[PDB]
Amino acid sequence: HHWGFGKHNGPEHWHKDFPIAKGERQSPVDIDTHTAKYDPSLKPLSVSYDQATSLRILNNGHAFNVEFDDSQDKAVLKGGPLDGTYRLIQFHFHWGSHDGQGSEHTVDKKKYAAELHLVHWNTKYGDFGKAVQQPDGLAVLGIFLKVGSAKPGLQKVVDVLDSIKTKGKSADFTNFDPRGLLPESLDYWTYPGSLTTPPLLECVTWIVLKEPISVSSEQVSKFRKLNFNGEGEPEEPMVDNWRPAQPLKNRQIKASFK
Ligand SMILES: [Cl-]
Ligand SMILES: [Zn+2]
Repeated sequence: HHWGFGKHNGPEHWHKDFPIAKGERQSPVDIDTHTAKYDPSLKPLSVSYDQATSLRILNNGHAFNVEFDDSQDKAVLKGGPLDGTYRLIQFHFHWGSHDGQGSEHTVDKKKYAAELHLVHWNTKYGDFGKAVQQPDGLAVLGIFLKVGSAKPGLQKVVDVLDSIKTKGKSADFTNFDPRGLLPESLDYWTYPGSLTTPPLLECVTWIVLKEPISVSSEQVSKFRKLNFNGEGEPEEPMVDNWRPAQPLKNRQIKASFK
């Protein structure tokens, strides 16, 4: 595809192939903590990843995805703002060219070093491809990464990246437990939004955790050693694969806390 993260095909250009890029429910957004409103209707998140079955990790040319067997009916996100049950299909990250940027969501304009997205689809639509065509099709759990102590549960991910350095490379990645990527608190903000890469479909209930996970400088530096390009082609480090905050328009960000 033509789209990427370059000066001539990056986020500012996506609207030409995907006009929904200038839509009413685009993601990510800045979360203004002044105005985000606490909503007591909001239930605790239920994240059930004990039966989550990871399969493989793939460099797709703009990030790396860890893919799951989404036939596992117990590997589910539910509760919080959601009706029904959502199955984990993949996770990936967004990160920067340095520690001071990389997240897609911001909090009072603050950018984090990276952001993790755990992507789930609504079982009522049968599969992912059908779910993304519906406003309540996906639930994406977003988790900020900041630099400090190391996150032990991330280490298997960062250590495998050397073997998937270029576009198209993959590695077996079984027995990875995504519970090791979760912070202590499941306090969250939620709002209706979109995929943050093309096709940018407005099909996502976003659930963004308030508490970042801490990862070490070295862990996040390994992300930046990946390449956008395929093998044999001219080296281009995979960095700044984040879409900037988009207009909130007529949406309300709700907080599950305070
Ligand atoms: Cl490391
Ligand atoms: Zn993402």
